[PDB]
Amino acid sequence: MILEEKDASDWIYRGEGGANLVLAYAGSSPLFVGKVIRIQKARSVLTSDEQHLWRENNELISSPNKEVLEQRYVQNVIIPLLGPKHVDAGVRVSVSKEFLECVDKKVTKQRPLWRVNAANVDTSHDSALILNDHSLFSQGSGGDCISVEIKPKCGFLPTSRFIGKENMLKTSVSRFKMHQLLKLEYIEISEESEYDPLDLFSGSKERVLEAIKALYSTPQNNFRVFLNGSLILGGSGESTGRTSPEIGYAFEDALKGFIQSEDGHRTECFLQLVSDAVYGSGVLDRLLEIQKLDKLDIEGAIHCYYDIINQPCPICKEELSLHALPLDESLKIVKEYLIAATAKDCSIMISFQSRNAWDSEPSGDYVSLKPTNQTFDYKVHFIDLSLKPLKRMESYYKLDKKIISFYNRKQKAE
Ligand SMILES: O=P(O)(O)O[C@@H]1[C@@H](OP(=O)(O)O)[C@H](OP(=O)(O)O)[C@H](O)[C@H](OP(=O)(O)O)[C@H]1OP(=O)(O)O
Ligand SMILES: Nc1ncnc2c1ncn2[C@@H]1O[C@H](COP(=O)(O)OP(=O)(O)NP(=O)(O)O)[C@@H](O)[C@H]1O
Ligand SMILES: [Mg+2]
Ligand SMILES: [Zn+2]
Repeated sequence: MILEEKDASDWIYRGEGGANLVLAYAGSSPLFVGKVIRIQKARSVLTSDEQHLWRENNELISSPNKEVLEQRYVQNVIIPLLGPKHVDAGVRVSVSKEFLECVDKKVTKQRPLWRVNAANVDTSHDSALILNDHSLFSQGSGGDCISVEIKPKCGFLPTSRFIGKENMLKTSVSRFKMHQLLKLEYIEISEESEYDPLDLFSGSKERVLEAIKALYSTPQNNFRVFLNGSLILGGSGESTGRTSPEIGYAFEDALKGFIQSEDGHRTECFLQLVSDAVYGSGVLDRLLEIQKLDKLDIEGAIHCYYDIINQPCPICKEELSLHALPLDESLKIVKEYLIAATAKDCSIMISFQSRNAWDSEPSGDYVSLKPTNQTFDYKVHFIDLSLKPLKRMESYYKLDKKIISFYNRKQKAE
C-alpha cells in the first residue's frame, strides 16, 4: 500500500513528459509486475474559477489531491467519451517522501538535462499513479511484445468565424507544421519534422502509411517503439533527432524474429504493420472527435475565458457575439476547449504480439502482414489524458499569437 525508500531500487526510468515522470517496475512483487508508476513533477487542488468550470462533475471538485483529480477526470469525463476499452484511469498508491526523493535521485542521470532544469518530482504529494504498462501485451504471455507510441497532436484545421484577418493561414496550415518553424527558431529541435497530423487523421490508408513513415524518419517526441518495455526507437523523456543510418540499423536489428522477413526488410514491414493497425482500428477517428471540441479556436474561446473569470476582456478593445452568451454556455465552451486540449496532447500506445492460437478466446483485433505471412494481435490504449488547468487559457492565446505571427513573418519572406 505504501512505497518506501528501499522499494525505489525496483523502479527504472521509462520516460517523462512536461508533467509526469514515469518509471517501469523491474521487481517481483505481484502488485507491480507489469505496471508503471506515474509521478507528478513540480514546475487548493482546484482554483475557485475551476470549481465553477467543473461544477457538473462534483466528485471532481471534491478531489482531495491532484492524483485523485486526474484519476476522476479520466474516469468521469474522458471515459464516457472514448469508452473504457482503450483507457485506464489508474490506481493510486501511497508513496513516502523518501521514496519519491530516492526515485528522483536514482533516475536523475538518465533524464535530459533540460527536463531536470525545468522540474522535479513533487516530493510533497503523498500519492502516485499506478498504471498498466502497455508495453506489456496483456496483464498477468504470448512471447515478445513490440509496442508503438504515437503522440498524434491536433489532426484538424480550425475553420472559425473568430480567426483574425491577419491569421487566416491557420485555416490552411496545420498548427503542428507552423509550430515546427517556431521550435526550430527557438532551438528546441534541429530539423523540421516530416510528420503531418492531417495525413495520420485523414482516414486514408495511403496517407496514414505516409504519416507512419514520416514519424519513423523524424520521430521527435511523436513516435517511440519498445521491445518488451525497452526503448528501441524514439526519445527518452524528450524529442529525438532525425533517424540516422546508425539508428536505422539498431532498430532493424532489434526487430529480429518478431517481424519474420529478410535482414534489411523488417523495418518496412513493421511500418506497414503499424499503419494497418492504426487505420484498421479506427482509434484516431474517436480521438479526433474529442479534439474537435475546440469548436471556435483559441481566438474565439479566449473571449469566453475572460467572461468566466469575470475580467474585462483585454482582447477586445475600445466580439459582441461571444460576450453576449449566458455564463452556462461560456463555461461549456471553455470546458470543452480544455477537454480538447487533453485529446490534442495525449498519446496512443499500440501493443503487438504474434497471434496466439491457444488464446481461450481468440482476439477480434489483429493484422495480417502480406509478405511475412504473420498475424499479429494488437491492442490500443490512450495514455497521458491529463487535466489541463483553466488558467492556461491565457498562455494558449499568447503561444498561438506567437506561432501565427512568426509563421506570417516567415512567409512574408517570399
Ligand atoms: O501546446 P503544445 O501543443 O506545444 O503542447 C505542449 C507539449 O509540446 P509539444 O508541442 O507537444 O512538443 C509539451 O511537450 P514537451 O514538454 O515539449 O515534450 C507538453 O506535453 C505540454 O503539456 P503539459 O505542460 O505537460 O501539460 C503541452 O502543452 P498543452 O498545450 O498540452 O498544455
Ligand atoms: N500506462 C503506460 N504504459 C506504458 N508507458 C507509459 C504509460 N504511461 C506513460 N508511459 C510512458 O512514459 C512517458 C511519459 O508519460 P506521460 O503520461 O506522457 O507523461 P507526461 O509528462 O504526462 N506527458 P505530457 O504532459 O503530454 O508532455 C510516455 O511518453 C510513455 O512512453
Ligand atoms: Mg500530461
Ligand atoms: Zn473579448
